Amino acid sequence: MKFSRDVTSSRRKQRKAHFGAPSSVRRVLMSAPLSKELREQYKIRSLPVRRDDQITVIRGSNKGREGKITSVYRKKFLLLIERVTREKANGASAPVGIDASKVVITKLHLDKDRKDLIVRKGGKV
Amino acid sequence: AVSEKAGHQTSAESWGTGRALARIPRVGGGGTHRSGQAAFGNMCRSGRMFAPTKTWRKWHVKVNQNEKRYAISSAVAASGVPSLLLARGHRIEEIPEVPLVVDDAVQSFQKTKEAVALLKEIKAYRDVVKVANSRKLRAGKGKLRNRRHVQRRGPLVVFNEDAGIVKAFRNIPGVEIVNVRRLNLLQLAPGGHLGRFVIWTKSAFGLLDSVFGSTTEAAQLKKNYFLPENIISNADVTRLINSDEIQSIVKAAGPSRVKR
Amino acid sequence: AIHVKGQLPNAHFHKDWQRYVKTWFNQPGRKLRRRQARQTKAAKIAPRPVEAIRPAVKPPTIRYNMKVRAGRGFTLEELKAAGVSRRVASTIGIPVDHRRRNRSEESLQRNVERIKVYLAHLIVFPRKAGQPKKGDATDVSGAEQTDVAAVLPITQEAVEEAKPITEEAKNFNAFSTLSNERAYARYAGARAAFQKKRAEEAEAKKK
RNA sequence: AAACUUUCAGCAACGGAUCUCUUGGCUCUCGCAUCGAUGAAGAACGCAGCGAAAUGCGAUACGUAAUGUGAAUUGCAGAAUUCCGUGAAUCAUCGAAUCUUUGAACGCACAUUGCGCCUUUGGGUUCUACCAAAGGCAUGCCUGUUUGAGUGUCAUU
RNA sequence: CGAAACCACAGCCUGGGGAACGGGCCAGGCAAAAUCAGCGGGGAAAGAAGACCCUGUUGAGCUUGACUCUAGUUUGACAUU
RNA sequence: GAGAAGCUCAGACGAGUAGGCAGGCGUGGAGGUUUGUGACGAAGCCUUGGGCGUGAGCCUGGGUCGAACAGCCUCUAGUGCAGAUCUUGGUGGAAGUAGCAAAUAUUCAAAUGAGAACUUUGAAGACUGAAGUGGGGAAAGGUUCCAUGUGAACAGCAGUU
RNA sequence: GUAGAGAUUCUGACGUGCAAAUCGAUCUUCAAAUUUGGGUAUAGGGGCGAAAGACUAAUCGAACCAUCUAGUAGCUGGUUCC
RNA sequence: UUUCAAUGGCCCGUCUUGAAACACGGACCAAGGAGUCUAGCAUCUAUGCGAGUGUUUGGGUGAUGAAAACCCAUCCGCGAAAUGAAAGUGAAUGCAGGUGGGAACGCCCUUGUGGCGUGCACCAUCGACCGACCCGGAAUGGAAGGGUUUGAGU
RNA sequence: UUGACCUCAAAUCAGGUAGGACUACGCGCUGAACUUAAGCAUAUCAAUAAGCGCAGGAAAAGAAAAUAACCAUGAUUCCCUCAGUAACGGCGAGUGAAGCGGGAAAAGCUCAAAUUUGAAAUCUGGCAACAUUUCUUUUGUUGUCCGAGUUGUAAUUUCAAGAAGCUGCUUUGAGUGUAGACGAUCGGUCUAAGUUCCUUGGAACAGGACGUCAGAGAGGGUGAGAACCCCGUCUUUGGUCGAUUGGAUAUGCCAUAUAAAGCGCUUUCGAAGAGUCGAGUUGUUUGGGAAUGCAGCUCUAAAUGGGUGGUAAAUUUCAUCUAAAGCUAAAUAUUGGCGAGAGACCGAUAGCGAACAAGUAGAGUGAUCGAAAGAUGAAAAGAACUUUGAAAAGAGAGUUAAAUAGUACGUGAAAUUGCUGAAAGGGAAGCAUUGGAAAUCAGUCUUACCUGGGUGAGAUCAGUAGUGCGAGACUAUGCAC
Repeated sequence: MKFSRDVTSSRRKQRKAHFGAPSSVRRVLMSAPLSKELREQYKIRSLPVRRDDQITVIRGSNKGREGKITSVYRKKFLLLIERVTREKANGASAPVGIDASKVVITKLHLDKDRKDLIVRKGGKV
Repeated sequence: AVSEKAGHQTSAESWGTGRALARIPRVGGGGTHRSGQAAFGNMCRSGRMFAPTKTWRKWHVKVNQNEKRYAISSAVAASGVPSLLLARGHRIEEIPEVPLVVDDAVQSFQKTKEAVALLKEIKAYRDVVKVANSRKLRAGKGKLRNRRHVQRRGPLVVFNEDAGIVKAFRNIPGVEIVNVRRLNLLQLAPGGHLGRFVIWTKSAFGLLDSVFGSTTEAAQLKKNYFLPENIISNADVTRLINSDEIQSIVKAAGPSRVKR
Repeated sequence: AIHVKGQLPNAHFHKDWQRYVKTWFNQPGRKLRRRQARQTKAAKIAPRPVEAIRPAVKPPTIRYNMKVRAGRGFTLEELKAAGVSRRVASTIGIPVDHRRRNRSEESLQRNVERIKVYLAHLIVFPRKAGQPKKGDATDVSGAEQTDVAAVLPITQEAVEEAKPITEEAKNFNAFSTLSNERAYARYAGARAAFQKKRAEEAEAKKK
């Protein structure tokens, strides 16, 4: 149960904030859990998703599909992963968007900002 | 309440008779769907509702303090009756004793794990399981108004001193923790139905006499308050009727059923 | 039309009363706001008492002259008798009322004792720390915010439990005294006028 | 007997009721005090690679400076001048700036992008005319400054 | 290519009764699909909460020696003096 | 025992506008309760099947459907429609009916085109007959002006215009 | 008597019209108290009126717009389950 | 369920003495659509307390998480006294009275729709007391004595 | 002739200032009528609507020319009560305060009237210097000069007093740093827990099994009801800036800090607001009644004087206050603006007119008037390709869990319409009762208990009997086989 007077339990307000959040907020919103090995290594439960990230799908029809995040569609809260597509009528390939919470990261895209974020969150590198 | 100007933000006047139209006021002008349409009527689309709701309606109801104390005392006495708890729906079949009084070390609990373990040891966890199983989605439009989930009521833990018991028990579904000095009728008889399962601490149970007093001695925590007197001394009217003193003086038994 | 039992209607609702309706839905909010404000005031003025010392006065009507209530401020005569200057009274938290006056030694002494009790229980912090001047307290270490009325409350006049019956009480006729006093109070002016007119007429006849 | 009409049912139509939702409305409560001649509110005209509306912005124009986060925007692209990098974003924040014509609107007017005046600097032969740029020219009132008026009152010349 | 007015349901007559001239009620004359062009007897046809009359303790325009006032105008007093 | 608010026996009576009272059916929301129903299908809707109640109404079989809903004890209200020349919206008979008849008038051949009575070209016959159906302007309109394409909507017939 | 300006009669056509005042024939006047464009002034108990209570934006014996106003109605209509 | 056959059956609502009316509204269907809330008053009912009753004008637990529940003091509203315009005065002779009916109870009859003793509630009635009015009338006071009266009193 | 003073001008002189917008609340002016009185004129609506002027975060009011009549109270404001009362009112309809009492909050003061006269001690501006900053943006100090000012700027006084005096009493703000903190805080969080298995399902977030966390089972999202998938929720310290005497021995330590106040007895004085008070009349207003307040006009004051003490006048007392000058937070209001938390409210003809590019489209010359319109699907996967057709489109196909979801898209009623099937029909139809005809629907009883009884195996039952005292009951055990 929430107690803070600055915390709103209104469903209307919560939905408005979620569906109207800007790109910076949506980046934090689109977060994926780390694998078990990554959890031991970095002492971090989950991180926001990013491009060039190796993930495997846990839910949905494309379960057990390993791939690297090719793009992050924050406008639609979707992740476009490599080789995760479906055939259109004419034979072209249309990528299938996957929610961030439905995938688990198996290999981070390490950089200065990513390492600084991990250390800031209190995790081993 | 609805807006005070709802249905009035328009300039509509009746056109009278002779136009082969109802005498309801109509919107003037032209060039839009609204032109010529009726207004200001409770029977009219986009009009003013009949008897618009006002904010100065009597929302709050006053009850005499003596009547409130009577209801609270009745709720406490009802909670002390094991049959009423079962009737109200509390799973108290395996409870060791009613009223259930626990040691004062419960007031110093620090973890929900300890609270759950104590409930299991005193066999009061069945109510929590019942509440968890009964949790469902509300039927109707209350979901749209921040009332999505409904569930049953579990045990009511009454304490005297707060040393962590409130925080250790608050996350358990159905469990409500209250101080003994501020017993609430909404919790003691939820829904107007008597027989709420109450778990007392030793200090709270000991202070119950100070809180309520007796019929002849006033409570020290309520100024000049005495417990109500009942209009009947012995409520076992079946025993009184079948007692020897009455059966010795009554007439013949009489036929319960008579032949046609 | 009026055709039912009961008193005739007297409703004063012939104006636009609906636009001046005062609701009380902010009553718990106002109560909380006032409590928070006085808590903030107590914190900011600590360790000074929240409520200043007030005098004991008699209400001005026969309906209430048998009671004692709290006044606005102590009179100049009371402050002088208690040995407190009017300029220093405000600094040490003693209200000053220049309008009230002491017509009776009872009220004068009643308020003077209150000022003396307040002075005795008062701790005056030195203007410069560690340098107690005239009237300052050398033991300001144990200072805390206390209720003024908790040590100096307003007290009502006590009644006498019993006393022996006197012969003057036996011979006193209360109803006859009340009737005679009432008759005297209204006819005394007429009697005095009659005596003056009789004296003037007698002197004029003598002339 | 057909055709026709009527009633019902099954499918197909017309229509958008019912049901379920809702980034909306209404009401209550709590907190705060910040527009403008240093040019407000409002109006007009323009600004994006592809843009009429809404939002934002003003010829530095979906904006510049500065700060924060850290790989996107997305409909199509374009951009690898990108990622061990003080850097993408219609991101967030925001203490420096830009801020068109107007509008209390202020050179005079305005159903006119009309008619003027002053200073300085440059271009066309132009110490004076013309053109261009920059800075200015409203009224009432206040305190001071300067220049004045009065057969209003006063002195030695 | 393509409406509108109108539409309680509908529509063959006589007599009776009836809110005193019925398409429906009662008694009779009768009674056979689906349609075209005219027609003006009937539907007391349609339009328009009768404009005539009356009621309303409902108005408005106008008139006057109706009641109550008023702009203006005349006279006096006081001040300016 | 017979939800004592229960069980049992007997007698009499039954029109009803205006109106009064009582007991019930139905709708939205709230508290309590029902190891309540439900994606193995909730609500809603259709039904030429079934059952119950005097009735308001309720349960159910078969279809469609896709995400919530209900029984009981109380609380509560913007709670029940055939009318109001009621409101909004949709849709009928009239009806393929009234009608698309002022301004003298069109015809032939070719081209284009899927499609020609309305387009274009040529020929013929005509009209406005200089106070014009001619050539320009003021007010008003604002791109209707021109070229190239189109024939979804408009041009109450049609269209290649 | 033409243009222009009007509208006597047919009480013609039409009268869910081409048209919320039009069409045809006929008729009045046609060098002045003529007709008319643009600019301007007069604003509602007011304007203007060769005077009809006429005109004052299809509205005139007191225009239009918003508000008081959900004006009042002893009157008409309606007023929802057993 | 449909249809047939016999018999019966006028179009609903409304104003009205009277409607099928040649009286008005109604072409059809869906959704919406009209005795509500508030300040009072009167009767009745329920609840709590009771010569008292009313916590929420306000203050505290308060910070937690608290528009709630709970607690707390002085006033004040109504009632406990009425009467007169008012100045004023201000309710026990008695078992807080007598009479008649009267619930319930008790005692006797002797089975009668019974006799006796008290007697709640309520009504009727004769009195007593308080205030007002009218008296006698025994400067200021109206105490015993009264009345054919009067009050929304005891 | 000139200068000075006085008055009045001009300047695109130096530096400033006002307008306008917002009006929920606030301070005023002006000001109706509808309506009620069952008519209507006074009255009521209403000291309201409309119009006009003027502010702030609050405004206004405010420290008595106040109540009371008391054992007296004591600035203003607001709440309860006083009280639907006193009172006003064709005394009709109706209207209608105030003292006291309880509570919230409390805070006091400043000028003019004084001779400093042994020294205008006062203030603005220009110039220069030195400081300061929310800040190169802000705010001052010093020196000098010029102006203002003696037709009065400063100091002690404001009636509660105070001055002139008389005699003895005591002597005080600003710079640094630490520990504890306090606003913004944000280097940001140590901040907890399943996305294991089986079934259904397109998708598990559904059901079941095994678990986990909880100071976190509020809420939201994710392909269906998710505490443990994600954002979050709960709990909880700290890097930073600033207010940094806001406090402490704010220590540490600079000069703040030598003469201004302090009470005391005694006297002498004690300046106190003018077309103002007050009186008359008129108009308006009020509950204000021979005038409650305001305003116009006429008259016009006084010094123990003047105001008030709710019935006009005269006279004699008494009580209270000290007008005609000014400031002041708090408790109070807030349908405007900004931010936030909620709801027994409405669920697209509802709720604001506007859930959607709504004060938008559109109408009127104009003031103004002013709508309609939400939902495919989890994901466009938005139907490749073949064929017919000029084309629009159709038929095959294809995607999807679903095309009974194809953008004319959630489900998809009625009115109305087409096809098919059944039935009926001579100038209505519809309905009710009874039955025929045709069509259609349910009644599975002979389940189950039990008598007799053919084949069949089988740890064998009551009666006994042993195992908390009498006795009824029963679980278990050996005989009864």
